[PDB]
This record gives sequence, structure tokens and C-alpha cells, in this order.
Amino acid sequence: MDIILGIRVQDSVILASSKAVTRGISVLKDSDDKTRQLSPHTLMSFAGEAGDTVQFAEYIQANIQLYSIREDYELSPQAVSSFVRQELAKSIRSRRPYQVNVLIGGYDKKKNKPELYQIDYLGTKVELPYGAHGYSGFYTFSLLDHHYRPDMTTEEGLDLLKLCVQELEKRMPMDFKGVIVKIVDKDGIRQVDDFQAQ
Amino acid sequence: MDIILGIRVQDSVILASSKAVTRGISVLKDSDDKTRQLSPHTLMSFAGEAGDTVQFAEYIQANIQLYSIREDYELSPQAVSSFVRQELAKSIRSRRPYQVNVLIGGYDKKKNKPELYQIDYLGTKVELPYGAHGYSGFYTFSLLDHHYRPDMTTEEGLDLLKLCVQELEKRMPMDFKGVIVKIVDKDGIRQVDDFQAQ
Amino acid sequence: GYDRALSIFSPDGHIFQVEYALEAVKRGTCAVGVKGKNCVVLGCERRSTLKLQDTRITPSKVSKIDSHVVLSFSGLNADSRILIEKARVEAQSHRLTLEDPVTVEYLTRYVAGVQQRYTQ
Amino acid sequence: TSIMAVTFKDGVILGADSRTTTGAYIANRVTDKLTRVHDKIWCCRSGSAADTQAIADIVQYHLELYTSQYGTPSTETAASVFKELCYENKDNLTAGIIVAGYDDKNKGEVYTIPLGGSVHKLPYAIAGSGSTFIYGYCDKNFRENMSKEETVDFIKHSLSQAIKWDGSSGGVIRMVVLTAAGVERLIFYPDEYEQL
Amino acid sequence: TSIMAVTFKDGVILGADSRTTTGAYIANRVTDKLTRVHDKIWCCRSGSAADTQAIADIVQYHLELYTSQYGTPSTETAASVFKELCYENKDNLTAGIIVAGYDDKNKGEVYTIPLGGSVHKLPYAIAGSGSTFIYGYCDKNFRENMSKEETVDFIKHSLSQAIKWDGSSGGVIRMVVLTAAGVERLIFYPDEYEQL
Amino acid sequence: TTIVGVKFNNGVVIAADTRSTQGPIVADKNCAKLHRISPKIWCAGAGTAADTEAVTQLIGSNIELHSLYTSREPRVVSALQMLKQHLFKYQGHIGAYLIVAGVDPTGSHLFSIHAHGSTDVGYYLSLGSGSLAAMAVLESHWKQDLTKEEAIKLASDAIQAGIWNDLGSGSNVDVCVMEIGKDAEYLRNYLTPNVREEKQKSYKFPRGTTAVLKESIVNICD
Amino acid sequence: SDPSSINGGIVVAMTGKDCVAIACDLRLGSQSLGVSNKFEKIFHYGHVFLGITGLATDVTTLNEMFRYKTNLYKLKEERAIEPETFTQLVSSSLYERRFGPYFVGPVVAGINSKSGKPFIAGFDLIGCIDEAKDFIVSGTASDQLFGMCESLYEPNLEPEDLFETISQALLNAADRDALSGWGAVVYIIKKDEVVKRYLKMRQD
Amino acid sequence: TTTLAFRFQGGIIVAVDSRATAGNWVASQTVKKVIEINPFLLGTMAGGAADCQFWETWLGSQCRLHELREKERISVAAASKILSNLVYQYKGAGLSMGTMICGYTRKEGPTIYYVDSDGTRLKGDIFCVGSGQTFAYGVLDSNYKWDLSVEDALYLGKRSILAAAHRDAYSGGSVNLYHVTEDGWIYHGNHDVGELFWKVKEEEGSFNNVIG
Amino acid sequence: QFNPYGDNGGTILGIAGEDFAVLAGDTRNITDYSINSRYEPKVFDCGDNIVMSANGFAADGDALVKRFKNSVKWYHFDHNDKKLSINSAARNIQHLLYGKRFFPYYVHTIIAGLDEDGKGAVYSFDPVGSYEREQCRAGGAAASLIMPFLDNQVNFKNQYEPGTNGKVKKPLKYLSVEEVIKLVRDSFTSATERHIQVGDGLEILIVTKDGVRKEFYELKRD
Amino acid sequence: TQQPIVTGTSVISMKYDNGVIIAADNLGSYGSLLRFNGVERLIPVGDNTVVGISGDISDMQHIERLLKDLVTENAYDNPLADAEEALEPSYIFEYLATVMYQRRSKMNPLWNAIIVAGVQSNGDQFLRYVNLLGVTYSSPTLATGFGAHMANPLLRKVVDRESDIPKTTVQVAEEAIVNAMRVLYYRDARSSRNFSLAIIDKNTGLTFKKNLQVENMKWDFAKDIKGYGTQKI
Ligand SMILES: COc1ccc2c(c1)[C@H](CC(=O)N[C@H](C(=O)N[C@@H](CCc1ccccc1)C(=O)NCc1ccc(C)cc1)[C@@H](C)O)CC2=O
Ligand SMILES: [Mg+2]
Ligand SMILES: [Mg+2]
Ligand SMILES: [Mg+2]
Ligand SMILES: [Mg+2]
Repeated sequence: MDIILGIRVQDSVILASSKAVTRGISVLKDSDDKTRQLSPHTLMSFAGEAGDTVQFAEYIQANIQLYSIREDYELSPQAVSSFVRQELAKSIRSRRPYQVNVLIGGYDKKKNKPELYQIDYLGTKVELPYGAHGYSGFYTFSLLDHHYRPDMTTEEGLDLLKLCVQELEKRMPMDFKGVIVKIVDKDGIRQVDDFQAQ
Repeated sequence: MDIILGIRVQDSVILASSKAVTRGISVLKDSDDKTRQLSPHTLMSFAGEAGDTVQFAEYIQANIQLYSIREDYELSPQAVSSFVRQELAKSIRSRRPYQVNVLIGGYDKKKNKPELYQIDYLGTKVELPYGAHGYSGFYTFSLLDHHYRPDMTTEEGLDLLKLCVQELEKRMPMDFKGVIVKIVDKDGIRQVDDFQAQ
Repeated sequence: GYDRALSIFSPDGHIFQVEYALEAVKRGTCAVGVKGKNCVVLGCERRSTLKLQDTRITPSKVSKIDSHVVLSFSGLNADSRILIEKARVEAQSHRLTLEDPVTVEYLTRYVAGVQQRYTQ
Repeated sequence: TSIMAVTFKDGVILGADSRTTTGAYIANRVTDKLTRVHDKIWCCRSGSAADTQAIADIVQYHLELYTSQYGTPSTETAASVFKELCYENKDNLTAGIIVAGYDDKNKGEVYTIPLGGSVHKLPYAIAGSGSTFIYGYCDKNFRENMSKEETVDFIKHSLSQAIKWDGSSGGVIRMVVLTAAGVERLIFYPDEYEQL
Repeated sequence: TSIMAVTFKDGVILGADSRTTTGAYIANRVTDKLTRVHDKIWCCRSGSAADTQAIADIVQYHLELYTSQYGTPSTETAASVFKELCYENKDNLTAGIIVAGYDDKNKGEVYTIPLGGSVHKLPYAIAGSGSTFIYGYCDKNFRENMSKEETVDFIKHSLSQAIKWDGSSGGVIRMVVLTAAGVERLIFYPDEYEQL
Repeated sequence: TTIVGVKFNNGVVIAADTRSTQGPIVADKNCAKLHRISPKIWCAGAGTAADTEAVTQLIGSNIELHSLYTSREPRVVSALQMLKQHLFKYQGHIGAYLIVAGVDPTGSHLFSIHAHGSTDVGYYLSLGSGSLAAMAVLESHWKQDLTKEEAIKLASDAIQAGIWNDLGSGSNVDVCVMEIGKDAEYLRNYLTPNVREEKQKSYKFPRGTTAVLKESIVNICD
Repeated sequence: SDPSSINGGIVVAMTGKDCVAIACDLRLGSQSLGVSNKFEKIFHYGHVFLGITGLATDVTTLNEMFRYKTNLYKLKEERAIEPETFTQLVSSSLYERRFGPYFVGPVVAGINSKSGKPFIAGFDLIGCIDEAKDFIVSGTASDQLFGMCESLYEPNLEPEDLFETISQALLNAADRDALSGWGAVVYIIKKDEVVKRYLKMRQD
Repeated sequence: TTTLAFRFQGGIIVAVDSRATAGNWVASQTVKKVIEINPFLLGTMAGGAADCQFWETWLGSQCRLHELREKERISVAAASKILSNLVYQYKGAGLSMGTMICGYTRKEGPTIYYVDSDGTRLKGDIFCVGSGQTFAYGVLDSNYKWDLSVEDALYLGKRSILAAAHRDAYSGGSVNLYHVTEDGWIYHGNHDVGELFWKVKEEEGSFNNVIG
Repeated sequence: QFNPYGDNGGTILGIAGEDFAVLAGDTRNITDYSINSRYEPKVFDCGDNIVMSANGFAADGDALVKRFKNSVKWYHFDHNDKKLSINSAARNIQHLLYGKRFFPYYVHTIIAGLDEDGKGAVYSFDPVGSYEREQCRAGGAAASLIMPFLDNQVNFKNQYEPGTNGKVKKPLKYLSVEEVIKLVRDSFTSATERHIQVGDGLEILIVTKDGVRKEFYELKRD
Repeated sequence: TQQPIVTGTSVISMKYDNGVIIAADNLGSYGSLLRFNGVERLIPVGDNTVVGISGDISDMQHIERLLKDLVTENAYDNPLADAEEALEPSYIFEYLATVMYQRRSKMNPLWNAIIVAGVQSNGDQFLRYVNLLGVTYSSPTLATGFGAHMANPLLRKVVDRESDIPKTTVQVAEEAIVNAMRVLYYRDARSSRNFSLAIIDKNTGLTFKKNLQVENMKWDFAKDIKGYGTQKI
């Protein structure tokens, strides 16, 4: 082990998530989408224990979608992340905790700013210019500490991400089968389906 | 866990061995040769525990080379492999056994047959048309059971391996960074040094 | 708690409390729906007793249950909110378990079942 | 701990040492181990102090309630209340209790409730860590229907031996005499019983 | 097991029951626990039967060599050899030995070597699982300078109490009388000593 | 296993059942558990079967050597002392439990030895899983001054108790009689009360039932 | 991971009328993974036959050890070792390793070249000899083999009949065991000649 | 156990072995590892026999209930999610199952879901499951094309279970074969490995590590 | 610690004929190396022409049989005396077993009766309710001894037609009740010889389109 | 989670031609301390049944109360409580077996082994065993604890199968019981010379013998035993 990275540029948040699903000695799948859209301007990626992962994401998805319809309104990224943190904080002391770590990337319309939150299974939340869960951060935080600028464009961010994915392919012991990359800005969430050989 | 494959065609033996050396969370080398020449017509490939591996291989190498110069004569693959076996079998019961698995591929010039021996760290020896150590055998044995023919050319053997490698690059969790391929025939040992982007 | 029966049968075979419930609907503002060839339209009347209202924030009578289904009512306004909430919950739950938004018939069967339950 | 109860001609006597330890430290050298649960029903406690105090308190509560409603409880009734508590809670109790009482009809009686929660009616009983050293001695020296002063002596001799060998036992020897007369507390000091 | 040795006016007596158990099974009901290491130097064994038999055998060998070179060994000397073996190999031995011997200069002597391998010269000693139950009794009834019949009685009573309470003791009671006179073997049966 | 030893007025007898097991499975239905230490000193073992065999043979070997060196008949107390010292030294790890019996120039002797090296002397003894069933019979019928006949009967009935009642024991009763007068007499399968009944049917296959892939003669000589 | 189970294999031996048979499976696995279809478990020193199940490295090592020892024996005694004698040699060679044993269940089969009477024996891993006259079984399907043999066996079978019995014992036992099978060879041993047959069996 | 399912041009091949084991004991050679839930839905079983048999039979019940309630056949997605959600309720209690839910509906097309007792649920075109999976994968992956004929795809599935039955000690017995179409499962027979191995060896000229 | 499970030994065997079925079991009940009883039946007539055995831990076996007999009683009450068919019994027993999935019954169970068409039927369960219909099955302690015999003698496995060079197999015929009882008796005398937990007695229950018939045979008592 | 504290060793029993015999010694042990000596472990229920109990004595006392309550309760609104609706040995047994099995199934056992002996109302002998696991079985002879290993072999020499039971008299059977008790006193370190014995007979009814003692013990041969091998004196 599941790569989950995030970088916040000037006008968007970019999420990249590995495609592999591995059980034991077999890669069962190489196109896994470790993502749920929570609302048209908020995306969540996740990694952790086998079943908990999707169950948690979908449960969160159901809850935010419920709010949207009740209020005919879209919760801010900050609100969704607080909501998510609290669910994890409760879970950590329950009978069987959710073992899931998440990235939340959102575009806030009230402020017109991208926002990236990193939350681990304990309910530790932080807002970051860039983040990662698992081992991948052991490579990417230092790379980005060097190459990252606050005023990068979306295309600059995608280059910076290409650099991170290169580093991981070179140094990480596991084959994670490339990533799926998603951009979240004012015009919503879109997938860059060309990254495998871009 | 290192891929160690052996296939024996009609006029030769081919060994394929992974290039990765990984400690913990890092791939430290992507070009390791997991092989020692034991005599002009006998090659040994090895995998297992970090230090044991090369120490055992170089020790076997010194001993065969000594015998060569003392009798001015090359031991048969069968004789080399019995030596190796007994070495492992004595080691298994000592204070700290060698944790090393090996493939031995040689061309017996007195018989004009290629030969492949598989030996594990216990001193379990067997002569086989094809072999593997570790996880990789869980994929390749059945693949070769299907596509292998006893009277293949060396060129066909190389295509049989291409398949074996391909399958392992599809289904194994870890990035083994491709293989080094070597052929042992009536002439000797050469490296097919162009297998990865071939 | 308190589970004393309030809705029971009349000598001639009606459930009085349900019948009087229909009376509350009768005095509620009017609502109408008609279906086109490729659409459906929902219409409601707003009362004239008080006209110093703020339309921005006053709950309107048509409600989204999901992004593809709507609900309007006539009767007790506070009563309708309990139904709209449960229907919204059910709709998310159905997307969660069957991986598909509800059919309009499904959602109706569901609301109707809630209503029925509260008569017995 | 060394504790015993002995039936004699006119009733029953309970005796105990006065040492409580936590390890080799003497936490209390003057403990009172003789515990009243009714006027003429007493017990001696061994095992966990917390457990046996909690039990003795509950029993005392039950016997007061019993007396309010039905009159003086028999010693058997007392023993049965202890047993119920000990048996039913055997899995979080370490309690060995000896119950001793006097009444007019049944005279002096002794029951021992060891670790299991079993009940045993006996002419005399010994218990506590120190008791193992006096099995032979007590069996050789006990007789039925002894006089008060003979019984006081038997307990005095018995427990001085128990104290002599067991490091957990020691201090003063306390006793309670239970008869028609009456309830009498006796105490005996090292300087006396060590010279026996 | 219940073992003792008692010095008296004319010498010393050793006594033991005759039961060996593995768990609650009685492997041998007529064991002989009184063990000769020299004409007038005998011992009693408790702990591992393997361990105490091996030790007794080595001591016996050692005392035979000693007699050949230097004359009868003293009882202290025998105790010293036992002790050397027990102390030096304590880590792999489970051995509790009581050594008793008659000597002309020294008359009767008793040494006890408990589990550590320490040595203690005593007027009498008791050991084995059964001995716990008779500490009080033995301390109350032993006198120095008893006559032969008194000592036989003191051991007969003491061991019968130990046998009555200890499940690991039982059988017959065996004694060895060690005086100037000589060596005398005695045996007492259940029908006899249970009454006592 | 059930093994017994019984002393009678002019000798000693030993007996054993003939079942060896491997966990719950019966390996050998008629094995011999009565071993010879020397012509007139015999031995029955229980526990690790390889250990009782080996320890019996090592000591038997040395006893013969001793006997040649001393020009005397071997003594039971020597088999005993050599067995016990060997076992003791092995701190239990050689798991042999033995009833050793024999006659020699000093008379008849009956001993038991345990794996850790302790020994005991008796008039009647039993070892192994059937030990308790055997002892019930011995304690019920043994008396002083048994004739040779009575002792063979007692010993045998005691093994029977083991065979029927102990699941670790079965098949047959082997006896060995050592009398002060004469030679030792080994009496193999003295009793055979467990004959397998005639099978209901023969399972002889018609020839050619088994499919063969290939065949060849194998060379023996040179 | 218990060493007598890592590799899998069975060996069975039966006596018949003036003959003996010894049969074995050919599987060499490593836990679930079958590795070789040609791992024979029966050997012969002169006219004496040895089958060995258990840890494969020890099976090889033992064979090489007994080849060694029967070669020297022949050189000093100027005659071939006999089954009875070899049995003792197996037994004491195994016991020599009492506290670091070989993880094996060896089986001996042969006819006495002098007396002509058939002889079989088995051992446990520390040399204890099982001295059965009818059959001896060993390996990871030993329960099943005991089952087949006790039912199928009868004394005094002619060689061609014995071949049927031992093959059918082996095959049906192998088929109820996950770790045995994958091939079988049967040796029929007559004083005079020895026929070795490979059996056709389920390859799963 | 080895079980597989793959999608191709002409639908879905489902193939399973029939061996049951306890430890190294072979418990049965004739066990049923496919459950015909309804005429358009199949379930495959690996892991705990009881766990699988019990919960997939139960899944059949829940599927029938959906039909009665909704007057329509349950989607593959929803049938798989029922079993997924059940199993997830039991997480950490020691349920042991690896499972494929395979079927056709008009709205979905031919669909495979893999579901296990850890709670993983994945949609995909190729799955092999059980102790023999890697063996099945080796043959299957190296000969798989989308455009395989029905005849070939049936053969490849058959041939992949055989591969695994041969190499994996815990697979074997027989192959049970199924084709799932628009119309939609068809049973293509039970094939004993006893005969199938020799026949395939002969006709294909493969299995050369085998003497005979 | 308290261990809620034990092991009572015990072996059972089911064979299905064409229009009959049998269920056999030995009558011996053991604990460790002791014998509890030489005659304690463990094959039961459950009514509706169904026989049942649950072998292993006898307290769990008894509990299950009781519980199932009770199922049969309540089936009659709630379904107007309908006969509980063998396949329906099987499914029911699966729910009984699987109901205790997280505190199982330590039994292997076998039932035997006739199916809807009057064919002999045999069903066998693992301890947690996995089940199958089979032509025959052995369960319990000596199962690993007896099953392969059955594979060979009931389903003729590995037997080829003589001379066909192994292609034509022995064709799978049906066996008479006489032939079946022969195999049962032989299977058990075999198992008694080689397994220490098997012996004393054999009780066979035969089921036909006229009810349930009982047969009994002495087994070796060692 | 529980462990026996005060225990009491074997209970042994057999059927003879007309009834049953059951016996148990009077000891309550505290590990290796022979702690209490007047302990009765034979429990008569009605006059056609005796329940013999070994194992934990606190649990035994609990099962005494249960059996007394059972007699009280069967008498309630039952005019035939001392005739046709008297408690039968089989009812007492089944009840206890149910309790035993339920308690083990709750992981909280009654730490005992129990033998129910008596004669049914049709004259049939009843002899059955249940223990802390709810395991039950029946046999012409039955014993718990050491008695299983040592009494059964002796008792089985008398009654070896069903067909031996019309052939065994009260006298022969009681002799075998008394002798087996002596053997247990010889070899069980947790036993006692004192025991109780009960005969339940289809003609005689219930004879309950108290304060019996093992007699005619052999100990004389002990004087000849010296040392553990070589020692002569
Ligand atoms: C108290 O005794 C217990 C308690 C708990 C449990 C068992 C026994 C069980 C005993 C038991 O093993 N029972 C057996 C079993 O489940 N075997 C597994 C492999 C072992 C296995 C693998 C993974 C997880 C559990 C078990 C098997 O053959 N699976 C393939 C297969 C798939 C589908 C079908 C229809 C049949 C077979 C049956 C065949 O007798 C395991 C279990 O849960
Ligand atoms: Mg003190
Ligand atoms: Mg297989
Ligand atoms: Mg039906
Ligand atoms: Mg048997």
C-alpha cells in the first residue's frame, strides 16, 4: 500500500488516486475509481481497510446529497469536511472503527477559492496546499515542498502531479497501476482520462 | 516477494530473474543481476533473504571454480547441482541456515542436453522442463503447462518467457522492474540484454 | 409511552379519524397536476388571508424529493413536512442500496405506506 | 490470617489474630476480624478484605430486615444468606467465611463457607493462611462439650501456634463468647500467648 | 510425603509414610522413603524422586570412598556432602533432604537441607507436603531427651496427623532407630495408627 | 500399552499386551513389547517405543560386556542401576517407562523405572495407559506366596483388564516366566482372544482392473 | 509447516505368496503448489527396497546416506545387504538423530536371498520398527492407506493379483488426499525378477 | 477452490471446480459451487462451504422478494449489493467467502460483480477466485481475447479450471460450465478431471511435465 | 479454562440403494482412552421415514437430533400432517446447524431416507450446515479409513474394464441391500481393527417404502 | 471461566437382576487437603431414585436444592404424587441433563459428573450418567473419575453385557461394589475409607447404607520392601 494525493493550485484542486485493487498475491483490478462525488463542487478520495472504504464514502455521499435536497443548497467544502471529520471522530471510539483516510477537494463559490482537506481515520483534519495518505507522502511532500508554487495554473499543477506520479513509479515497491486524475473548480468536477501516457 | 524463472527448451536453458532490489518502502536498485556464472556451461540464479543470497552464490562459485582449475575440467550440471543441494541440506540444520532458493541451468557437453534444476533452501532438488521460486510460480506453472512444448527452439522459449513476464506484470502486487534473461547452450552463457523495451 | 387507540371503526364501517383527516385536506389550499406528452406540471394556490409575506423564505408548496421527483400537497402544512422528510430519506437510502434513483411509483408506494401506518 | 470458631457446653467462641498484610508489610497490626451480623451471630472473615466486608455488610442488612419482619434469624439462616452471596458471586469473590451463633433452641452452632460457596456445619472450624499449621493440633486437642475456660484455652493455644508459623498471622488474639448469659469480648497479648 | 527425624536420649529416629503419587494416582502405596547412605547415617527424601535417588546414590558412593580412606564419616560430614550436591545444582534439582545419624562422640544428630541447599542442624525436623499440617502439633509436643518409646509415639502421632490431612501422604509408617545398640526397622499399619 | 510384573514364591513373571498405536490409529496389531536385557532379565516398556527399545538394547549390550569381563551372571540391580543413571542424565527426554524383572544368583527381582530416572521395588506393578485397569485386578487378587500357575493367571488377567478396558491396549497377551530354578520361558502370544472374524466377502480384483501407463524390468545385480 | 506435511507423498508395501510389492505416489509439492510430477520415493540397494515419505530434502539425503552405507557394507562383507539387516541399519541410523530427527516415514521391502521369505517393515522418524507381515503404510494419506489395506488385503496373493490390490489401495487412498497423487509406480518383487509399472491416475 | 467468470463478445463464461476439503482431507469431489439464483443470475462460491451455500441461498430468497415487490427482475448491481451489505454487517466475525455474482439484464448488459467477506465489491470483466485463482489467471489471461467465439470462450474457461485443478492441491473433481446470454444462462455440462485431463493432453499436446 | 467441547469417538456410514437406504453406526461411546458404553445407539428413527446420526461430540449430537425430531413434530402441526420429505429435512438441518455458526455443534451429521421418487437418498453435513446429497458417506473418527473403500466399492472408482487398457470403467451399477450390508459390516470390521475409538457393536438402520428396520452385529471389544 | 474448589472423587454403580447399586465415599477435598469428612454424595429422590454426584461440592449442594424443589413442585395439585405421578428416575435424569447442557452452553457449567440410579415404575432398572458438558450415556456399569479407570474394569468382570444382568444377584453385585471401593481407597489419593451405599430394588425398594468402611485391607507385605533398588536393610 493505495495512493491518494491532492494538490491545490490557484483556481482548482487536483486529486489523483491509484487504480489497483490487490488481494494477496493477485491484482484483481486495474481501473478502480477511489472517489465519490459528494456535491457538484466537492470530491472525496479514500484509502484504507478493504470494505470500510467504499461503505464510508457512499454513506458520506448519501448524507451530503440528502442535505442538498433538503436545503436546495450546496454545503461549503469547509462544512462537508467538518461533517466528515466528526463521523470519523465518533467512529474511532465505536465498536468497530472505520479504517479510512480521505482527501476532500472542493471549490467554494461563496469565496471563489479551491480548498483541500486531509483527514485520517482518527478524525485528524488539516487544510493543506497539498497532501497525501499512506506511504506516498514520504516521497511527495518533499518533492512538492520544492516544486510547488501558490499561484500555479491547473496545467502547472498537472505537471507537478506528473512529477509526483513519476517519483512513486520509480521508488515505491508496489505496482499501483497508474492514477485517475480529477479536477475540481468553478465549472465542477471533470476527469482527465489521459494520464497513463499523456 | 523476487522473480526467478527457468525454462528448458531443446538445445538450451533460459533463466529470467527480476531486476528490483527493494528494502522497506524504497526500490534501491532497478538493474540487479540475480545470477552467478559457476562454470562456462553452468549458471545459477537465486532469491531469498537479503544478505544470505549473494554470499551463498559467491561461495558456490568459488568452489566450482576451484574444482575447475584443480582438475582442468568442467563438472556436469548434474554434479554441480548435487553439490549445491548437499550444501543447502547441511545448512538447513546448522545454527543459522542459508535462506536461499536457486535455479541451476547448464548445458551438459558430454550429453549434449540442456538441464534445469530447482533447489529450495531446504535442499529440495528436482529436474524440470521449467521452474520458479516464490510467488511467481503460482502464475507461471499453469501458463507453461499449457503453452510449453518439449522440442521448442531457443527463439520460442524466449516468447514463452515474454508471456510469463507479461502475466506477472499484470497480476503481481509488486513492481519487480522487469527481468534479465540469460541463455545457456553449447557455446556458453549470453545475456539477451534488450528484453524490457523489446 | 402512550399508545391508546384513537382511530377505530364506526358501526357502519368507516374509520372516523381517517374520514375527518380528509376534511382537513378539503379545507387546505387547492393543488393540481396534469401530465403533458413529455412533461408534468404542478399548480398550487396561495391563500389571501395575509399578504405581507416574504416569498423568498416562506416554504413553497412544491417540494423536491429527489432531483427527478416532486411533491405537492393539500392539508396540514406541518403534517406534510414529516412526509417530505421521510420520502427524501427513503430516496437516498434507495440510491445507496439498489444503486438507482427511485421510480415515481416506488416513492408513492412508500409515502402511502407511511400514511397507512399512521391509521392503525 | 488465622480464624476459628469452636462450639462448647454453653455456646460458641470465635477467635482471630489481628494482622492484615499487603505483601510483607503489616498494614494493620490491630485489625478486628470478628464481625457481628446480628446480636448473637458473628463471623470471621478471610480472603479479600474488600469482598468480605461488602458481604458482611449485605448480610447484616438482610438480617436486620429479617428481624423486623419475622423475629430472630437462626444461625442456619445467617449461614444461608452468606452462602447465597458467595455461591452466586463465586466468579468475582475471594471470600472464606466462618459463621458462628447462639440461640436458645439450637444452642451453639458453627458453619464454614470456604471459597466455593459450599456450606459445612461443624463442631469447630479453622480457616485463613495460618490455619494449615494447626490441622494436626486442633484435631488432637478438640473435644465436644468443653467448658468456657477450656475452650478459651484451646483457641488460645491453637492460634498462638498459627501465629508462630504463619507470617501473615499475628498481633493480638481477639475472641467473642456467645451464650445465653450474653456477648463477651476477650483480648490476649503477645507477652502472654507467646510463653505458651 | 511426610518425613521426620527426631533426636532423643539414646540417638535418633527417622520416620516416613509410604505413599508416592503422580497427580492423584497412587503409583506406590508401600514406598520405602528411609534411605541408607551409611551404617548409621540415614536420610529422608522429598521433592523429585529421580533427583533425590540420584543424590542419595552419589552421597552413598562418596561416603564409601570416605570410609575406605579416612574411617567413619560424621553426620555433619554426610550433611555437608548432600548440601554440596544440592546447593551447587540448585537451578536442576528439586530436593529436600533430612539427614540423621548416630555417632559415639556426637550421639544423635539431625540436619535439614531444604530446597535452596542451605543446611540447618536441628533437635528434630519435619518436611514434605504433609509436614505443614503438623507444625503446631510437633512444636507443642516435642521435648529433648525423650525415651525410645516416647519418640516412637511422638512420630507415630505426628505422622498420623500428617497422613490424615495430606492427600499426598498415606500407607504404612516406617521408622528407623539409630542408637549405639544398632539399627532397628519399625513398621506401623493403618488399622493401628488411625485409631491413635 | 498395559504391562505388569508379578512376583511369585520361586520367581517373577512379566506380561504385556501387543498393540502399538500412532495417536488413535493402530500401527501394529501384534508387536512384541517384552524385551530381553539378558537371558534371564527381561523388560517391558511403555512411552516412546523407540526409546524403550533403544535403552533396553544399549543396557543389554553393556550388561553382556560386563558379564564377560566379570565371568558372572548379570544381576538385575545392575540393569536397574545402568538404566536409571542413563535415564536420569537425560532429564526425562528419553521417554522410557519400564518394568524390569529377572532372576540371578542372588534371587528374583521386580522393579519399575520412570523416564526421569526414579525406580521402585514391588511385588506387583503395572505401567502404561492400561496401568489403572491392570492395577485394579492386581489389588483385587494378589496374595503372598503365589504358585507359578496362579501368577501367570493373575498377570494375564491383569493384561486382559487392560486390553478390554483401555483403548491404548489390545490384541494379545505375551508372557515371560523367570523361575529361580531354570531358564526364562518366553510364552509369545500366550493368549490370542482377538482373532479378526472371517470377512463378509473377498476383495480380490479381476486382473487388468488397474490401468497401467508403462512397464519395465528392473535390474538387481552387476 | 509441520515438516512431514510440506511436500506431501505416500508409500505402501504388501507381502504375497513368495513375493513383495512396494508402491509410491510421484507428487512433490510445496504446500498447495504441485511442483514435480516425477518425484519417486522408492529406492533400491541390491535386492533391498526402500520407500521414504516426509520432508523431501530428507528423503533425498536418506537415500544418499543409505546408498553410501550399503556400498561400504558390500565392500567389507562381500555380499549384498539383506532386508532384515538393512532394517536394523535404517532403525539405528534414525535413532542416532534422536534429538534432531529426519522427518520421514521409511518403508522396507524385499525377499531374503537366502531363505526366500518376503519381508516388509516400517519405521517412525526416530527408528522405531513396525514389524507387520501383511502391509506397511506411510505418508500424508496413511489413515486412508490403513483403510484400504485392512479391507482389500488377503494373505498369499500371487504377484499379478497383489499388483491389483496394492495399486487399488494406493490409488483410492491418494484420491482422498490433497497432498498425495499426481502419478504412481508399483514394484513387484519376485528371488528372481522385478517389474516396475507406472499407473494411470487422476491428475488433480 | 477455483472459480472464474469473464465477459466477452458473446456474453459471460462461468466455470468452477467441485472439490471440497477440510485440511488435507478431500471431503467431496462433487460439490456444487454455482448457484442458479434465477434464469438470468448466477452465484459462484469460494471459501467456507457453509458460509457460501447459506448466504447465497438466502440471496436467492431476497432476489425473489424483489421480483414480487417490484414486478421486475433484480439488477446484477443490486443483487450483489444485497450480499455485499449483509456480509459487511458481519465484518470481523469470521465469515469466509469469495463470490461472483454474474448475470444479464436489459438495462445493464452482461455483468460480473466480485464480492468478498471483507466487504469488497467490484465490477469487472475477468475474475478468478479461490486458492487456485493464480493458476486460472495464468491460462485465462494469456489466451483471452474479447472476440473469442462462444465455443472457444467455453473451452478457455474449461481449460483454465483444468489448469488450476492440476496445479492446486485444493482444486479438482470436475468442471461445471455455464454460458450467460441475453436469454440467460445455459449449462454446458459437468466434466470430470479424471477424463478431461488425459483427453486435453492428447488433443492439445500440452501437460508435458506429466509422465504418461 | 473451561472447554465446552469434548470427543466421544464413534463412526457412522450412509449408503443409498435404488429403493432403500442404510445408516450404520458403531455403538461405542468413548472419552480419551476410556470406554463409557459398549452399547449407546447414535442412529435414530426421526419419523417420516428419515433416519439420522450426528457424530462427534455426543452432547451436541443428542441436542441436534432432539431439536430435529422436534422440527418434525412441529412440521406436522403447522402443515396439516404433511410428510417431511428427505430434501426438506436436509434444508431444515442446515438452518439448525448454521444457526449456531458462531458457537457450533461439533458433529458431522448424516441423514438417510427415500426421495420423492422412492430412490434411496443420503445427505451429509459439515458442522456448520454445508450439505450435499451423495450415494454414500462415512463420517466420524474412522471416516478417513472407510471413505476411500466406499469410493472404490460403491462408485467403482479407479476400476477399469479388464482388457480395455483403461478406458471403459466398471459401469456404475446399483447394489442390493444384501451387498450393501456386506460392505457395511466389512467397512466396520476394518475400522475396528485399525481405529481405537471404533468397536463393541454395529447397529444398522434400513429404510424402505415399508419403514425402518434394525440390524445388530457384535464387533471386537478390545 | 470457573474452577472446582471443594470436590468429591468417584461415584460407582451397576445393575443387578432386580435393581441397581450405587456408592460414593464421604470426602470433600480442597485440592490435596482432605478437608471435610461427613460429606454425603448420595442423594435419594423419592424412593425409587438415588443421584450420585462428584465434582465441585458447592454445585452439588445447588443440585440438592434443585432436586428437593422438584419433589415439592411435583406434589403440587397432584393427587397421584405418591403413586402413578410420582417422579421417575428418567424424569429426574432428563431434567438434570437439560440443566447440565444449558449451563455448559452458557459457558457457566455445574462442575460435576452425575449418576442417576433407580427402578422405573414398570420394574426396569435405570442407570444413566451426565456431566458438566451435558454428555450422557448408559451402561450396565458406570463410574466417574478414578472409578471410571479402576472400578469399571472390575465391575465389568461381573456384568459384561446386558445378558449378564438376569444372572447377577444383589449379593454378588454388592460384593463387587464393596471390593471396587477398596481398590479406590488403595489407589486414589483423593479418597476416603468411609462411604455410603444405596441399593434400589424392584422388590425389597430403597436401602440406604451409611458409615460403611473399607475392611480387609492387605498391608503386611509392606514389611519386606526395603529401598528403591539396591539397599538391603
Ligand atoms: C466447529 O467446527 C467448525 C467450526 C467452524 C467452521 C468449520 C468447522 C468449517 C469446517 C470446514 O472447513 N468445512 C469444509 C469447508 O468449508 N471446506 C472449504 C475449504 C476449507 C475452508 C476454507 C476457507 C474458509 C473456511 C474453510 C471448501 O471446500 N470450500 C470450497 C467449497 C465451496 C462451496 C461449497 C458449496 C463447497 C465447498 C467443508 C467442505 O467440509 C469451517 C468453519 O466455518
Ligand atoms: Mg506470625
Ligand atoms: Mg488439485
Ligand atoms: Mg418436502
Ligand atoms: Mg478398534
